[PDB]
Formats: sequence, C-alpha cells, structure tokens
Amino acid sequence: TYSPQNPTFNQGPVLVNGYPVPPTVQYQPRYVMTSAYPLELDAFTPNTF
Amino acid sequence: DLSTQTNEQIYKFLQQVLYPSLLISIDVPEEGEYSWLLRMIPAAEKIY
Amino acid sequence: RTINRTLSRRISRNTGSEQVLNLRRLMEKYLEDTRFKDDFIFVAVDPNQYSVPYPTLVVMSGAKVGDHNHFFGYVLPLVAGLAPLPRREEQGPHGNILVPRTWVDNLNGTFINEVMAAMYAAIGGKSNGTARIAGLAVVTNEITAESAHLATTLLSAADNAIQTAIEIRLGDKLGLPQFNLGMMASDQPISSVQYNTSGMQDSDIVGNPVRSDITVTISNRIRQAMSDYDSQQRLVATTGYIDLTYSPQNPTFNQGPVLVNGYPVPPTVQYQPRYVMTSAYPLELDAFTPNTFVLGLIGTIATLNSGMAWAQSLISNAARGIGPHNPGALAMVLDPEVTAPLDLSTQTNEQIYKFLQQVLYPSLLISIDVPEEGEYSWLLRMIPAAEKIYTGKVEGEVREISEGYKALYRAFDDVTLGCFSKKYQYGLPLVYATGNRIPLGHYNHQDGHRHDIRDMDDLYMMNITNPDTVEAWEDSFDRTDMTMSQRVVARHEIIDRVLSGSWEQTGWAMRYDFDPLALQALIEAAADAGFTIRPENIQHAVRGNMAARARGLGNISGNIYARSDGAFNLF
Amino acid sequence: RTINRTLSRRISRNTGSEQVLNLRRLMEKYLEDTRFKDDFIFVAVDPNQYSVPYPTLVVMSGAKVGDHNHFFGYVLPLVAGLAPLPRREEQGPHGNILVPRTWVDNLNGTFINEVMAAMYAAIGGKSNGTARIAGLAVVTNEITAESAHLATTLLSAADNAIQTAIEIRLGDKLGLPQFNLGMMASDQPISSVQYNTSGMQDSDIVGNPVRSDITVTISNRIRQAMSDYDSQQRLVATTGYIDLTYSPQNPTFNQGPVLVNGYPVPPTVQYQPRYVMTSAYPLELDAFTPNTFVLGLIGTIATLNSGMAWAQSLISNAARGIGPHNPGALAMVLDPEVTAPLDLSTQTNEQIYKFLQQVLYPSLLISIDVPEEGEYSWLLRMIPAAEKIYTGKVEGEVREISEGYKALYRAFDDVTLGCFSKKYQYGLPLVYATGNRIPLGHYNHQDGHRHDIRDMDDLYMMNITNPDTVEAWEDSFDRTDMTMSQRVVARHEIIDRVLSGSWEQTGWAMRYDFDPLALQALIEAAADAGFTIRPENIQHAVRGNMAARARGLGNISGNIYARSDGAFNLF
Repeated sequence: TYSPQNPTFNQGPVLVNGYPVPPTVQYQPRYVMTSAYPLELDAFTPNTF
Repeated sequence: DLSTQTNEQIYKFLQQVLYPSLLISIDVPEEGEYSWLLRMIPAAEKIY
Repeated sequence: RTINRTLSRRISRNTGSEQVLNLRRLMEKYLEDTRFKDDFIFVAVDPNQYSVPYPTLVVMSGAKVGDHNHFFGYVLPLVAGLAPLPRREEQGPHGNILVPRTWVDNLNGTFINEVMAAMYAAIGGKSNGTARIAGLAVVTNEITAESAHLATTLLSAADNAIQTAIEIRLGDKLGLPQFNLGMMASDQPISSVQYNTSGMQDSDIVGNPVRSDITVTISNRIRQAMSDYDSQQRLVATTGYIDLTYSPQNPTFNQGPVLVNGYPVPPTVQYQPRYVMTSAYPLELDAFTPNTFVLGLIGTIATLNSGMAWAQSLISNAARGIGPHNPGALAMVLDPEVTAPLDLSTQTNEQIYKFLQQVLYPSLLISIDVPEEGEYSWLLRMIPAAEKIYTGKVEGEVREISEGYKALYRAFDDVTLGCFSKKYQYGLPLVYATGNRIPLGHYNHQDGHRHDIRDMDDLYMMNITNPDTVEAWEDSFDRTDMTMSQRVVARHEIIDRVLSGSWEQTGWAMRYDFDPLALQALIEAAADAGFTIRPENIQHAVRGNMAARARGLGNISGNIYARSDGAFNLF
Repeated sequence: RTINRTLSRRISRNTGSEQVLNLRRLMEKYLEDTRFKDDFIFVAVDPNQYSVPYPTLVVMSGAKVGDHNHFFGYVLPLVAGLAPLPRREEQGPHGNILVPRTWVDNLNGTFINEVMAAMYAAIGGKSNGTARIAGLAVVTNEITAESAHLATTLLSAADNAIQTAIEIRLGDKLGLPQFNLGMMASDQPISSVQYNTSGMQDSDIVGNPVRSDITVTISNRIRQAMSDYDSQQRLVATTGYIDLTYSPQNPTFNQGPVLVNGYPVPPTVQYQPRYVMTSAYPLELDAFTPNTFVLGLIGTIATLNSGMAWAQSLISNAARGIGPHNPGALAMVLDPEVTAPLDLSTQTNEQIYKFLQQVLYPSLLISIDVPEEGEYSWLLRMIPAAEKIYTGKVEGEVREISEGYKALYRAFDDVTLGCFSKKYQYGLPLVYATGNRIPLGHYNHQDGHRHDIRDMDDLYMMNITNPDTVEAWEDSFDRTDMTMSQRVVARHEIIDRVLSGSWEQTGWAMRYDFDPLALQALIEAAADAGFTIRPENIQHAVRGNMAARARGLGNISGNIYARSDGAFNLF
C-alpha cells in the first residue's frame, strides 16, 4: 500500500516500535487472508475461527 | 534482478523501502461455503 | 483426542479406509487357486486391541523338525493416509536442538513384544511351537481394490525371506543346499555395464525411485552342442553412483609423498573418488540369499576395475554441458581465480581424462548404503553386525570373536570353497563404520518425474550453490567432533533451503565401507576356485615398440673392475 | 627421589637456603625494641614434618572475650628457588588437553587442614582457644639477611588483616567502630587523576609491576581558621586501564535502534569501552577495611564520569604515534580497504574525539580483577561471594537470601548511613560473573624495565599481529560454548607465540563487573548523606546563545480552533 511520509509539514518523524525509519521508506506491507477451513475437526464454528 | 544475491543482502535492500510492520486484513465473500460464519466481521463495524 | 465426540456433527468428510482388509483379501484371492492354500497364516494387528502405532499385517509360515514346530513371520506396517511425525527435542553441548524423525523411528522394543504376542495367539500357544520375526518393511502407498500386482510382489518377497531363514537355521538337519561357485564350473560367466543419467530411474518394490547412474548385470553364456544355438541367462543386477570426498595431502608435515600403487601423484590432487552401492536384486533366479549377494559383489568389483571403467561415468556426464552433474566444476578447485564452472562438451575423451588426472586420486573406495527397513534389510543387516570383531569377554588365552564377524567370514569362505581362509588371516578387519545417517525420499524433477533425494551430493553443491554451503556440507560429512544428531540437523537444513521445502522423506540408511585388503583376497580366492569372468561392454592403434624399453641393461656389478693398488691419549 | 643418596658425591654445588629462618629472624629483630614483643606468635611449617608443598611461616595473634580466646593467623608460603609446576592433562569434548598451572593451584583442602593442625599445636590445644585463617599470600622473591624493609612491610600487612578480622567478627561485643561518610561532614573532599603510560609502572608488596594507565587519588582539604594555612591529607588511591569489547549491533533482526542515554548512535559503532580496576591501597590511613574500599569506589566513579574524563586516556595515548597502544588501529575496523593503522599525532583533540565518536559507544563498563591470593585478597573475596543471590533452600513463603550478598549489601548501606536501602530494592543484582580466568606475571620490556603481562589486550593485537589472531583472542573472551580450561589454553598459546616464550607467570585472577543500576543508586545515596566531591584536575569560549533554544514554543492544543460544521443483513 502506497503511504508516503510527509516531513515538510513540520511534524515529528515517523516512529515504528519507537524507532525512526529511513527517509526513503514509502510502502506499507499488508497481509490478506483468503480462506480458513478445518482439517480433522468435524465442526467449524466462530470459536474455531 | 536479485537472483544472485544472498538473503541478508535482499533483506537490507528491502529495509530501505518498506515499513517494518504488518497490517492484518481479510476478504469476506458475499456468498459461499462459509459466508454465514464470516458475516459476523462486517456486523461488528458499527459500534453504536 | 476425543474432541469429535464432544463437538460432534452428523455427516463427516473424513471416514478413513481399511488397508489391512484390502491387502489380506487380495493375497487370499491370489492363493485360493494354487496348491499352497494352507501354507500361510495371516494375522491382523490393529491399535484398537494391541499397543502398536500403525495398522500392520503379518504373514506366517512354518516348518517341522522332529516333533517340534518352528514359525517365522514377515511384518508389514501400512502408513498411507496418516500425519507425518513431528520433530523431537534433544540435548546438545550448547543447548537444545530439534531433530527430524520418520516412520521407522516408532518401531521400538514394545512394538516387537506386541507383534510376538499376537503371533503366539495366532498359532495356539507357547506349547504349539516357537515364533520368530523374519523381516520388516513399511508400505507408504495406498492399497485399493485394484492393486493385485503389488500384493503379489509383497507375497513373493515374504515367501523368499521366510524360506531363507528356515534354510540358514535348519539346513544341516533338513538337508537344504546353498549357492557356491562350484555350480558355475561348466559354463562361461559374462558381465555388462550401462551408464544412463537422463530420464526415469530404477524403482523399489513400493514404487519409489532409486539412483542408478551405473548398472551392472551378471549373466551366464550357453551354447547348444549340436544345433549351435546361442543364448544367455541373466542372474543378478546392481546399481550405484560415484561421489567425491575431500582429502588434502599434507606435504608440510615433513612426511613422504603420497603413493598410489607405488606411484607418486601431482601436488594438486585433493579429491578421492567413491562408489556407493544402492541396490542389488535377482533377475531370473528365484532365490536370493547372502551367497548370491557375494556373487553380485564379486561381479561388480571385477567389472568396475576393467581398464578404469568407472571414470567413464564422469566422462559421460561431462557431455551434457552446464548442469548439476558437470565435472567441470573442479576447475574452480584447481585455479582459485576461476569463478565459473567450465564447459567441457567440446573436448575429446583423452583431453577430459587428462583434466581429471590433475585433481583426482587414481583409486576407488567401495561403500554401501544399508536401509533400516525395506525389502532386503533382513539380508543386508549382516554387514553392520560384522563391524565389531571382538566381544570383550574374558579369555583364557585368546580373545573371543563375535558372531556377526563369524557369519560374514563364513559366507565369504563358503562361496569360494575354502580358499578365502587360506588367503586372509582370521580376525583381520572386514568392514568399517563411517557414522553417517543418510535420509531416503523423493522430490519432483523439472522433467516430470520423481527423483531420488540422493541426487544432492558434493558435485550438486559445487554446481548450484555458493562455496560456504559446500564447506558446510563437507564438514558435516567429515568432522569427528560432531554427534550424529548434529550432522543430521545440518544436512536437513541445507536440503530444505535448497529445495524450498518441497520434498518427502520416507526412511533412513547408514553408510559402511569395505577393507581393500579383504576385497583383494576375495578376488584372488575366487580365481583360485576356478571362476573367471569376461566383460563384454568395456570400451578402450598406438605407435611405438613397448617391449624394447623392458630389455634395456641398466647397471652391472662393480666387482668386475680392477681395484686400485695427542691430548686424548696423554693419560 | 633418592637418586643423590644412591649415586652420591662428597661436594655438592646446590645446598639450598633457609628462607623461613631468615624471615622469622628479621621480624623478631624488628619487634624486639617496641612494646608489642608478646603480641605475636610465629609458627614454622616445613614439609619434613607436615604434609605441605612449600615452606611456610604463620603469624598469629589473639583476642579475648569473656573467658574465651580467639586466634587468627596469616599464612606466607615462600617459593623462591623451586622448580615451576608442570602442566596437567585434562579431559575435553574432543580429547585431552594440557593446562598450565602456577603456585596457587597446589593450595587445596589438605594444606588448610595441615596449617590448622600446626596452629593448634602452637597455642596448646583445643581447650586453649579457637583458631581461624585470616589471609594468604605467596612470596616469589628471595629473602636474604639484607631484606629488612620487605619483612617490615609483610608484618604490617599481616597485622592489618588480623585486626580487621577481629573487628568484623567481634566489634559489637568489643565496642570497635568502623568508617562511614559521617566522619567527613566538616571538611571538603577533593580528587585528582593522572594519565601516565611511559616509563616505570606501579609495584605490589613483593615488587612486581602493576598496570597503572589511570591513577585516581582521593584527599581531604583543610584550612586553618585564624592563621590561614592550607594543607591536604591523602586517603586512598586506585589504578586501572581501559579495554575494548566487540559488540556489534544487529539492525536486520527487525528490532529498534540501539539507544544510549535515550539517544541513537551511528550505524558504524561496534566497540564497547571497559574500565578494569587493578589495585586499591591506602596512603595515609593506617587501616584498610571494606568500608574504605567502598569510599575508594565512590571516588573513582565520580571522577571518571566528570565530563568524559576517561576518553582522555585514549586521546593521550594517540599522541605517541605508531605503537602498541595506538587508537588509530580502529581505522581498519571503520573502512575495510584500509590495511595499515593510522597516525593521529598531528590532529587536534577535537578531531580525535570526533574520530572516536564513530566507532565507540558513549558509556563505560566497570569491572575489577580479583586475585586468588595476595595482599588484599582476603578483603576482595567479598565480591565473588555476592554473585549468588539465593540459596535454593526451601522457603515457607519467601526464598532465603545468601550470606555474601547480605555482607555486600550491608557494607553499601552502612557507609551511606542507611540511604542505600531506601534507594535500591533488597534482592536485586549487584555483581555479575564473566567466567574468564586471567594470568598474572611479567616480562622484559625494551626500555629496560619489567612490565605487567596485562599489557597484552585487544589493541595490542590489532597493532602488532594479523587479523586471525585478533579473531581468536576475542573469541576466547566471548564465546559461551567454551569451557574455562579451553579459554585458558587458547590465551596461553597466543601469548607464548607473541613473546617467544620469554615471560614468567606468578598467579591467577578472575574478572567481575558491577550492575549499573546499583552504582547509580549508590551515587545518589552518597549524595543524600551529605557527601560532595570536587575534582581538581579535569580539563575541558564558545559562541552562541544556549538559552534561546529551550524557550521555543512548538505546538498548541487543537481545541482552540472552531470545529467544522445487503447480503449480510438479508437473513
């Protein structure tokens, strides 16, 4: 996901886990879940999810 | 082409352009085998 | 364990199968028409009533001497459709490590005790006879109602194992002979070799691939006396491949030069060729016993040394060009500056031979892989048993000698009609242990076939990966301050990284090698018993006079020439 | 052993000496004129009648409480003129190794039992009192009839040790006070530091050199009220040097940046400075106890952090140019291509400081070397005793705490009049063990003096040897999968190769380091008790306005601004 950091707005640096990042970083990784299913369980309920 | 680089070199290359965190998302189908189960996620979006 | 009973559903997608019922039905159906209906007993052992990890079937048969009955069984665990074993945490010098396991790791003493109890319940009791286990093999492929061929093959293997056990244990009392070289006295043995490395490989009884770079066939030649017809009868076959072992020579230790066959070698030579045997099986012989295995070993050794015929494997591999089995990767060893493997597909055979002579020792090491379970593991377990020569038992005068050593020595002596005893001293080594545990399995090749996992060797690492991986692989094969589990972990990690985790493991094997002096004595003893062999496929005028060099007079005796013509003692 | 008696000769070149007779005579001669003639007892133990390895002398003195007598002894083995110990073969993971030994390795429990028996025979019997050992020191230099000064110094050391033991054991019943910071309430403490690295070094009681790169002196300032005279009174001194520890930062593990004092550091920083204390001794104080040691520690910590005063040692060393202590060797660490240490003798101080800021962490680690025997080993053994916080003894509710930890905590709390207890939690760590055994000894320097063997450190290896040796040295200092004997062997081998075998070893030492949180709490508690110090020797206008930056208004609250203005639900 495209997500540039704006330093020119007189804001503080971007901190991830309390640590600053290099000025060239501009993309945010994202994990997308596509499916979930049982293997040896007979029943699949919201708690199993 | 990065097929001739070692793993640490590729990791260092990636550290210059990507944020070191992950966003968790999910695709909810409008109909399917488990749509009845997964429709609970959209239902919780409106708190009040 | 009982989650399904608690949270239950009416219709289930997983129901399981009945492999033991399917296999037993096929075997009985095959036997119902022959005359051996009553010679076999089938015993079903399942975890619901015995403490066993997998469903198994036992094939039993008996023999009677005097008034006593003796029973022998062949065990077949069926594991298709089960989850693979997890990793086990062990204790190391630094900390904890996780070690891979496979199916055979669960077959301990408890399993043997349970199988024996089931067998005794089958025959009637302890008073009805005696029972012993004759073999074991794991079946990893599914058994359906359309698997008649596999059932017939498994039944044949069980029958051969049981019959051989009966012979070895009670031949003298039952008058059963065994193979020896005297039965080949009135005919002419021959041999042949095939080098093939592209395409499908050999397969085992279950159906899994086996590495077969080199194949040797031993036959018998026949001619009709009056009608002049020609024919041959094929006896036994053997498969294997060629590997490399790092072994630098140290001149700086003020030692003498390394001599091979009494000849010095160039200073740049640092790798030792090694031959690894992967399988051996009969062709038209009905029975396969340890003596037949000795015959196969003799034939293979004679063929592979016929004019350096083993180097033809590397020369043939060099013709494909750049690839995982290219011998041109040794150019990087020879010259450090060279960083890319060399292409030798446009060189003549003698040029390639000359190139190889600068980096390899001119001798061969004979080794063998012994599986922990399989079709012929019962036969091949005799090699590990002979590794320990002496039981440390107290001796009145001369130390006691173990039983496995005795069995192997007796086989060698009986095949050659008693000449081995006169050639080799009783008590000298026959077999050495390397200490390496090798995995067995398969993976998907880019040509559409399944290939043996043993394709990953030193040459593969030289051609495919970087030098750090090569160093790590060789180190796990050679270092003496590493335990077995540590070596297993190192090799497993490298294979998993190279293949991206897309492979399947089926078993384990251990590697042993023979003593060269014992092998030379065996060849000489076989010759002294009247046995000769004629290889038929070995390939490779020259100007000059060769006899003139040997007739030169160098030096003469020196007696033919006329001979020419205070402080210390002070006190 | 009795070869000389068998093959004997009338005149012998080796006759030996009587060190115990010489030393005892000198001590008694010194005491014969004072008023303490009857306060001391001298006991001679020799191998001819007791099971001891060396000739030893014991100095004893007593104290009486009630009707009971208590006796304390100081032990002095004399080893000049004997052959050095041989190497001992040990067991390793791979095989056998030969480990060096020195004089102290022979002083085991049997030696202690024999010394105690001799002491009991001296005083009359078990019914005449009780005996305890108060200290131990090995004398490696010869004693002749012209060694009065050495005898007097040894007697003084023994007296101080015995008196301190009596105080610690029986002060409450005997009414004996101990030092604390309340006695410095009406005066002004001061401190001074000297950086010297060329020439002679400091010496111990026997006369062997001690590494003294940094020396700190703690004094007291006095002014006469009416006459206005000025004077100072010197109390205690401390010596030590600066070392380096390899400690790379790993950014690739997806962790946060390394923060020192809440500030990030440049990516090229990879070495951690370390301060090692080598000795501490009194100057004009007659008594030296654990409380006095605490005062010395407080003074040293306060002085070394006064405006980065410790980096002045490296800056001063950089002025000599190319040599074994040149900090310019770190240029090879910074840039790989650079292969020769840099010369920094023509740079200004700020330039050198800027160069150092690119490779070093801006903090200091406090460590100490504890000798296994020596003049003050009885005092300094309390540091190792506090390393184990908890005895694993079963607890009704709260786990039991050990006695050594209690003693160290009590000393810290008593010196500061009970403020340390309010600042630091009871049961938190105070001391860590590194696990490294360090040799003690000396060698011949090219300037004509004997130098401490502790001159061989990381910087020496960087400047003198090749990078492989540097890697081996650091690895023996840091790897956790190496036993103690293996590290000792590795370091011994490197030193022997560098010095060509021309050196002498005298003893052993172990290295410990303090907890930084405990040290900060100790400094704060000392301040809260009314104690202040004024360093007098610390060195290091600037344009600009520094207060203007702090008065800038950055941001304001956002509340001051006016605010603007089917499938899922199907069933």
